[PDB]
Amino acid sequence: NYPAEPFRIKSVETVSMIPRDERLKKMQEAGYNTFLLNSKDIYIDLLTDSGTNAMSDKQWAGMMMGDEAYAGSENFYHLERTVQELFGFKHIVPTHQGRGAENLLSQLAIKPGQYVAGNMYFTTTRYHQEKNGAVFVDIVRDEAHDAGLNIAFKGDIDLKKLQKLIDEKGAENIAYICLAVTVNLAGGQPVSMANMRAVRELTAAHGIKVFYDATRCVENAYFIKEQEQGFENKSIAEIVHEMFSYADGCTMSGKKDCLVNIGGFLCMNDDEMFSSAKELVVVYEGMPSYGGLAGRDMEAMAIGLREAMQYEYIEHRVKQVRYLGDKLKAAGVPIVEPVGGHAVFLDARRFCEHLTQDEFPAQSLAASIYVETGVRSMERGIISAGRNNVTGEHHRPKLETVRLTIPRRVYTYAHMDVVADGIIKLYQHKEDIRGLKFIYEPKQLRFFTARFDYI
Amino acid sequence: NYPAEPFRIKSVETVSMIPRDERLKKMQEAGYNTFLLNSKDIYIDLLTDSGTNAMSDKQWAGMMMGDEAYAGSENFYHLERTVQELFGFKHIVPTHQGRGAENLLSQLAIKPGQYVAGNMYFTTTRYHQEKNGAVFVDIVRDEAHDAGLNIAFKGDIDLKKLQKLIDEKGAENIAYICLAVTVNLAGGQPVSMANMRAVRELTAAHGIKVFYDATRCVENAYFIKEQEQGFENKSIAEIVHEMFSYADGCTMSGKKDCLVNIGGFLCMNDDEMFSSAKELVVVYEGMPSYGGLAGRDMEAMAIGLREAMQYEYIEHRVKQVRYLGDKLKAAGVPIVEPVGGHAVFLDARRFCEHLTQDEFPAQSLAASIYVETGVRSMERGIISAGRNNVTGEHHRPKLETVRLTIPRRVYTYAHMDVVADGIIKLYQHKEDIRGLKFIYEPKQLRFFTARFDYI
Amino acid sequence: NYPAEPFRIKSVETVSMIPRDERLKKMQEAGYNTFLLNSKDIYIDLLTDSGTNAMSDKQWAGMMMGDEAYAGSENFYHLERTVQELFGFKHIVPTHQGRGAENLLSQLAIKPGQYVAGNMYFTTTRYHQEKNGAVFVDIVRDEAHDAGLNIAFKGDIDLKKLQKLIDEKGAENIAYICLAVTVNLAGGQPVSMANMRAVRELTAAHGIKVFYDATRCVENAYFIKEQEQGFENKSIAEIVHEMFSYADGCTMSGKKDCLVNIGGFLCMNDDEMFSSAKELVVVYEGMPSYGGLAGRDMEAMAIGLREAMQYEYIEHRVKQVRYLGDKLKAAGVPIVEPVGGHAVFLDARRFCEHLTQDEFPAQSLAASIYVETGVRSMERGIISAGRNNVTGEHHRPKLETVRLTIPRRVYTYAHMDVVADGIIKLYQHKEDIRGLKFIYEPKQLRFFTARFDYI
Amino acid sequence: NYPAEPFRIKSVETVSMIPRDERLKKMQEAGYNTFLLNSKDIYIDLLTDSGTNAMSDKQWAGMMMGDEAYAGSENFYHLERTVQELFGFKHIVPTHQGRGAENLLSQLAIKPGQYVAGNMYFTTTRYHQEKNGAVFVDIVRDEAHDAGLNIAFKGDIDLKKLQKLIDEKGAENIAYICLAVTVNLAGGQPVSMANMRAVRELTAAHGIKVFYDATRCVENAYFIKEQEQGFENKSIAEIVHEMFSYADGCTMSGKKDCLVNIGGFLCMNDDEMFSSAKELVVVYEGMPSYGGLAGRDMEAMAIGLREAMQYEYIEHRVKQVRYLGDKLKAAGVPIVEPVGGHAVFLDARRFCEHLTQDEFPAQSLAASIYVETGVRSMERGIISAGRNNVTGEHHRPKLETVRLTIPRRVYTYAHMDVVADGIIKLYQHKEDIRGLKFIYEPKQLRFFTARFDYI
Ligand SMILES: C=C(/N=C/c1c(COP(=O)(O)O)cnc(C)c1O)C(=O)O
Ligand SMILES: C=C(/N=C/c1c(COP(=O)(O)O)cnc(C)c1O)C(=O)O
Ligand SMILES: *N[C@@H](Cc1ccc(O)c(F)c1)C(=O)O
Ligand SMILES: *N[C@@H](Cc1ccc(O)c(F)c1)C(=O)O
Ligand SMILES: [K+]
Ligand SMILES: [K+]
Ligand SMILES: [K+]
Ligand SMILES: [K+]
Repeated sequence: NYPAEPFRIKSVETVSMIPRDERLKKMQEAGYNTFLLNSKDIYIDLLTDSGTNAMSDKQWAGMMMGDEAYAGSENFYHLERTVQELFGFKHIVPTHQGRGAENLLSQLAIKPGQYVAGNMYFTTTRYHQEKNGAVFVDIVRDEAHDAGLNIAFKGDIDLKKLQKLIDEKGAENIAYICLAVTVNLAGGQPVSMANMRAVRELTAAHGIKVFYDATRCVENAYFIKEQEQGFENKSIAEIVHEMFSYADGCTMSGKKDCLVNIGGFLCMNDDEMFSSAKELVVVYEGMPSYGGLAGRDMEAMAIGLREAMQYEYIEHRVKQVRYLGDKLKAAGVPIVEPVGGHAVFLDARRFCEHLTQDEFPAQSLAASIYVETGVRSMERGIISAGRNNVTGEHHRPKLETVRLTIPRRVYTYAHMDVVADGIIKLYQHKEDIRGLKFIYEPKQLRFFTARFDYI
Repeated sequence: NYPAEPFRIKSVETVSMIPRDERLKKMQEAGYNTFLLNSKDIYIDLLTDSGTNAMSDKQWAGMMMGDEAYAGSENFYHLERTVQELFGFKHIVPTHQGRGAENLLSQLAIKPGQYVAGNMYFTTTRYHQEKNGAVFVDIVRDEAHDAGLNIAFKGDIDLKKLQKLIDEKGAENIAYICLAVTVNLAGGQPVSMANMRAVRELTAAHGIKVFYDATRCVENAYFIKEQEQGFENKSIAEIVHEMFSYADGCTMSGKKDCLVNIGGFLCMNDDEMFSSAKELVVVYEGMPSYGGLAGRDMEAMAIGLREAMQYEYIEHRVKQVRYLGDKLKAAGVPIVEPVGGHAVFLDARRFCEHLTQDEFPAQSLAASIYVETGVRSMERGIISAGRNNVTGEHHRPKLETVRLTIPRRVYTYAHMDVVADGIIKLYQHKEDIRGLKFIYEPKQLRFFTARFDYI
Repeated sequence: NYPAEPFRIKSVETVSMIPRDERLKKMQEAGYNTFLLNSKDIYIDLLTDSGTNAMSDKQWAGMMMGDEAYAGSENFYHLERTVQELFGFKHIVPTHQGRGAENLLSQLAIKPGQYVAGNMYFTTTRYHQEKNGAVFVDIVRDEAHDAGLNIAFKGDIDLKKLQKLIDEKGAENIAYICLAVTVNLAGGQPVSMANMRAVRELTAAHGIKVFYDATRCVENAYFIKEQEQGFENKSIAEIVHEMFSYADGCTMSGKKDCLVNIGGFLCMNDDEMFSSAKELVVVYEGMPSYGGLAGRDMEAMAIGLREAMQYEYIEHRVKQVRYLGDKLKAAGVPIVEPVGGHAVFLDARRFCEHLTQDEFPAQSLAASIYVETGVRSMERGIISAGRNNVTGEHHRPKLETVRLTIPRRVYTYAHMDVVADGIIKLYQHKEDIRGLKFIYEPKQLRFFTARFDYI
Repeated sequence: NYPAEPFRIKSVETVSMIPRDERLKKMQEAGYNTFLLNSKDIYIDLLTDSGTNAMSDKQWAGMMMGDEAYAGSENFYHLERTVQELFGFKHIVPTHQGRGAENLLSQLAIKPGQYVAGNMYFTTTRYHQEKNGAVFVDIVRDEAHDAGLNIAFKGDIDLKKLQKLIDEKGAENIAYICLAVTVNLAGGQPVSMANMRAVRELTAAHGIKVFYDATRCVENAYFIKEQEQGFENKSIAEIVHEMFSYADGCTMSGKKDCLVNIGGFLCMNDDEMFSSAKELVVVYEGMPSYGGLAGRDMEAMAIGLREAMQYEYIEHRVKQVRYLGDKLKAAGVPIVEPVGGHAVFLDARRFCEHLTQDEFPAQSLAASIYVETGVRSMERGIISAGRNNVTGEHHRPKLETVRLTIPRRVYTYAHMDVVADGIIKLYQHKEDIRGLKFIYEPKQLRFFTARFDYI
């Protein structure tokens, strides 16, 4: 079953329906790198679900009532009481987006030499942990690394790996547990309430802190309601509130599940850490009452978080992504499984099994997708993995994928059909997809500006 | 066969459905007239495509640039030059919506006792004609009155009927010909360019004026591009401009094909009529430099009329309607054919064959659609047709229909599926729809606020 | 005393500060007729206070929550309950602006041959009365016609003239009393609560209806609070509510005191007349639940009317106009007295006593004002009075004035200084102002498009 | 002498004042730190000109055209080309505000143990310099530290002090020169073009880099046009472009002179520094294609920077501030002279001569201003100056001031009169202002959330 949009269109965004031949010229001018494409040349932009969401009429009304005061903004107080109500944390500090909050948390909670353990990782989160002296330990369940394994709650932490780490390193040497919901690197996989309670109860017995990377906690809450026995009678808001009752705080990118284009925040329960966070936020972000956000954006984020609690909205969000995955899977197109909350990942290694990884099959598949459909997707393979600057060799990730990342409330099922039909047509002649070679490679951030040509 | 939306969603508004028990209460509280239901008590609102459209990001930018000056507003100049360029008329008078322009035209162009002849009547148009002393004559071809007859360009004027009117009454006794594009009450049926050219040639030879009801002229232009031989390679803009070259002026409800929520205008080429129009607009609408519109709405309407010229937009607009008709027809649901530009018309005579037209099956069907679905639709039969102003009896149209009217850029195909699925289920117990009778009848345009009760 | 703005600036409107020499060229291209000037060439536009107001951040938020449904809009219900609460009338019908409501009232309440009596008149109001068969009778107090007489509540009806009319014409032959607040033609003069009660008590004894032209009722309420003994302890909202308790209904131009750019409405208490008004509004305006307004504008007008009840806002509004009048009066510049609620009127006859009225001193003074300052003002003299089309002679009004009309919340005291300093400088060399002659005169609405040159 | 606002008010927000009894409660609840008061409890908020500006209608139109794409946004391209054109730098990295750019610059350009020399310190700038291992050296001329000394271009660097630093430390030990325009903590004092040219010539000869704090560069350009010989006929844009020709890059808080509520950027000419900047911005701000800003805010800031170039706008901006200073000085109120571009600084040492700087007279004066007036102002003395990071003692600046900071395009001269009149009355019982002492002191940037109590 795939539900209809639980909203109607209030206003539309103009696009340039350029045809295939012109799309080819734009792709060549971008050096076959979708990251170099101009937004104005893209019909359906699936590069990321971060900050690309459509706001409601209620959020736009709030955008007209920005109290832009430097301190004491009414919009901040609205955001504060909303996050306190919905997440249950005692103290909240806004940040301009998620990695601003991660910067704060990692400076507050890590002493050099300590360990941070998590259910896999995200690039910015792990960078700020390591930059502040932590050693990262992956404690995710082993199944999360099987990209073809179709099982529920793949994001769960292995309690046995967590126990092993405590025994071998010592509780006092573990800064915190970093539990992400959902788990982006596994394809957007959810974590169960049962895992969140087990982790809280093991860490509490040792005095270890747990902080959530809550960026897609609402998709996570939908999976819990859909699939975890005993949550059929719970509202999304009830599930979210219980999720965060097992954490000491969180970092949040409002740009994802708060249904906004900018914004985030840091939560915690400890008064002392909150006092230190306020001393630090002014260094990087702004006042504790705006944190690098305009008043109107705190207001949009406060309204959006509350909108995200509506069951019909989050059900349709997740099931629209699932519609895309299901349609591709039905035509035999290889994808990471299960489909996550926010994106479908094509297995470009299997899609283009006639190409070696050094020929960048995901980069090339993403270029072909745009040419055939006007859809932009993200390369998440060897190119994004970067080059080892010491040895000069590629970082070679096991996962060679193209990410079809779905912004919230922006596209329809007909847009999902544009995407799927185009990919399926490409799959039926997949042997024709050509490999790519560098013609320009920057020394760093190569996924952002590298240019290619066909082999 | 059905294109995806040629735009993205920029902002949304939530939708909801109240339980059938409450919809039943609401329907009897509205006296079984859909016009009297409240907006909030409705899930998908297909009452009308008038003023319910979603504007674009460019239009909303123009909404922030309202120049609210009483005379000489930049927004007025923008609207004036846009209409001059796209329609080709010499003069434009803005009005707050279409019936304000009809009011002006009927007072300017009708001597009491003269005939106005058009391709089927429309409620407000015919009232302003008759209020100013004209007798309406319907010169559409007979086929346009048969719901099930699937023929192209049903809106065309019968040239033999027009020739006969000129012969029997004399050209000097005919105020003007009123040529509507599309023809709303025939089902949204288009008029061919060949017919517009033949009407121009025959009227000009007798010195008779031709004024267009331009309200859905862009939907009309799409049908010409799609189906009229020789127009397949002409742009929508080119077709629209040529359409109006066969007219002496027009009335326009911007609320339809100008993609706005309010606004309209009157166009003419004649200098003396324009001078008289400026005197009269001050009485009813406002100064000729704003015509009862805020500056920001003249801006939105100028921007919207130009957006409407985008082929991909209007193709999708029309085919979204066609998708709804195609799904209903594939399931055996009787509809007006061919499907028009703006709405699907259920054939209430066949849906409610157990009822006579004096039991108002169209009014009754629209109530029952709401009760069982929460979708709002409009009566378009005997109740709308009003009473003969000589005998006091019902006007009895062959078309007794219930209109599912699609606002532009608001709903998705998934919303069309919801509508279709709910009508298809209701179709399987159509015998349960009761007949209605008046308990309150307005003395003119009675459909708007009439109240009924079951027989 | 002149209070500071009781608001701050949320957003600004861009203007083109063109210098004096360029202003002269724009004035010549406009044929020395300020009505022909382009808004983009005007620094301070004092043509009218109608629909030129600045909205608040709260109103703009409401502009993002337009429920654009054709019937049953939430915005209409908000407007309805606001007007019912603040004005106290039982029934309300929105109209696109004031003269739309006047059209409705005059068709509902006048039988041909009847009289309508008022405290002077306004052009559109009196047109709709006379168009529907009424004979207008001025029953204002005689002092209102002395433009130099500085006395309070100049707008009051002479109860003796009203009694004389009842005695001579008969109560059954009087359609209604039309009481305007404020009285525009007298320079924006207020009416006292005591006069409103006396008029209600005389008309009620004879069964005569009283309808208010309430367009500037909030300025009127401020004068009552400032100057009528016994109202020092009453809020503006209390005074407004009591004002309308002495009427059977009203016509309202929201474009004035409801702090919006478009909108109005018709109020009444009588159920039967309300039923007839609903049957009529659909002819000219729209549904009883939108009346020719977008949903967002009903919402803006509902919010704006409520904002207009704040004492500090309306005190500053009136005292800012008074600042302009006081400054001019202090330099000896001749003005109509007392200064009204919305505008200062220069006495161009005395200002340019070296010019005859046939040389259009007000038209010329308004052109000089724009050239010297970038301020646009309205000619309210012989030009606007029009020409007698039967005899070809000018209508020669006793009042030859230039109206400095002040939009609400748009300008500062520094802008008022620009206006005053420029006029005072012109007054010090007033003998240099040249007379004007027609070089183009349209047959009607000549103030709107006539062009002049210097004698 | 004082020009009127070169714009109209497009929309407003209400202001209010709570009784003195409640302001007294609020002030002690904020621990006598103005930074801790709530926005709603304030009547005229002069805490800061940062991010509190009123945007224009054109900026709000751009706000509706946010292109929220993660890369390749039209808004990014618009900002990039606008800054390239107006400032002349080769490369731009957006940041969410100015201290995000300062964070990047200090990490990119400072080797630990090197010197950074600037024309007086600023709080966030100096913290990021010292956090990355630099020693700050103040090379502004001595006069800039004397509050009452009325001399032009107080912001100028002392070339002798710069020459001495190069001689004693060596050019290789100097990370860069930090030249701020205007100089905030000297009172908003400007820098001459002659000084910018002389600093460029002396630094280039030693291979030393020069980076500008561009935050109030347009106010600075106005002072150059007004007072520096030879610049009287150059446009603001021309002066700004020439100013930055003497720099290797800049940090910019758009929140000041770009007329926006959020936003900033980092500019540089060097390719290798730009490459390193793109790596670092991803860690702290976001991808180089949005830098932690929504697309709509990059658009607002591009539009705002260009509006800031309008002479009449910036002349009025600066002279509005000067009007406030002129009125205070005419009444004997001790202020910093000359009045700067963005704020009037009351001389707290002379206002509170009965207090020593260890009793924090500036902090105390700002509290008492709020209590007696409801106007909010900011401490700009010993509390802001922080502590010496070697001895642990207060930095002791000669300038102990209370800042009345004027947001751009928000307030009127009448609001300035209210401020001035309230300060003038407080001046006549200045002996009542008590001294303060810390009860809570943050370990860095302590002024933001410090809490005090009376001694
Ligand atoms: C309101 C509708 N029609 C309006 C209309 C009008 C009147 O326009 P306004 O609603 O803008 O007055 C004129 N001509 C045609 C063909 C129309 O369809 C409707 O069909 O729901
Ligand atoms: C917030 C203020 N200043 C910010 C500022 C900054 C820091 O900018 P952000 O506040 O945008 O981080 C940098 N440089 C100068 C000269 C500044 O004045 C203020 O003066 O209130
Ligand atoms: N978390 C978001 C945004 C993001 C973060 C870091 C990068 O390096 C990106 F390319 C994008 C996401 O999943 O896209
Ligand atoms: N009532 C308003 C608007 C108005 C009405 C009729 C005219 O003829 C005008 F010129 C203006 C006002 O006082 O301007
Ligand atoms: K974004
Ligand atoms: K509407
Ligand atoms: K207007
Ligand atoms: K702000």
